[PDB]
Amino acid sequence: SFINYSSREINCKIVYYGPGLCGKTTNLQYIYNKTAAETKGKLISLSTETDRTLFFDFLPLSLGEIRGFKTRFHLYTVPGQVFYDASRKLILKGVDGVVFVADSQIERMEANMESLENLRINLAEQGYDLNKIPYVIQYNKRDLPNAVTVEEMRKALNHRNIPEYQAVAPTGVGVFDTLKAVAKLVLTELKKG
Ligand SMILES: Nc1nc2c(ncn2[C@@H]2O[C@H](COP(=O)(O)OP(=O)(O)OP(O)(O)=S)[C@@H](O)[C@H]2O)c(=O)[nH]1
Ligand SMILES: [Mg+2]
Repeated sequence: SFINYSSREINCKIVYYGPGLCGKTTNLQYIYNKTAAETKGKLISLSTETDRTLFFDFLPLSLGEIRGFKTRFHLYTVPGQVFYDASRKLILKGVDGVVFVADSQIERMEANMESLENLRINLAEQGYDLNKIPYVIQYNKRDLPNAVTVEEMRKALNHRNIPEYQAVAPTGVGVFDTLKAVAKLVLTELKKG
């Protein structure tokens, strides 16, 4: 987080992580579409001249408040396909909370596990610890006939029983619940230290 004690402004960063095509961008699109105009900024895509179609997303929002400050949450996604580790590492810098978006399709379980381990490693490689940071897991794509059962998703991907939400990101199932859960965890940490 960045706290400016003179201007009384706090900026928090939430990163949506997970394997290729798992639903990260779709989460932010639904959040943008369904949030009141007065509490959201603009959802934008970003890429660079070096790889102009390697897109990730940025969306600023007003969620909860810390008394005596203006607090804004900046939501980011990452490029989840395996090759793009360097991009994921750039985006994770300064993260305050993480949402791991798992693709419930059975064919994508290995990719879910690879991406979750990559999250843990990348957090360690910038001095963070996944076990301590505000962190919520989303089991997305619950609508698909090849989705793994929720119990099996939990046993495979949520060994520490952190908060978990079923989702269908394009229709909004679970999307705001996931966001509000991680944002509350981040705010609680701000109020602590
Ligand atoms: N059936 C179904 N399709 C979904 C769901 N969530 C996302 N999708 C679809 O999956 C595809 C990829 O979603 P997207 O949100 O773009 O992935 P991403 O995680 O951002 O992917 P990347 O940028 O790391 S490669 C899209 O076609 C989107 O509509 C879901 O819950 N159910
Ligand atoms: Mg995307």
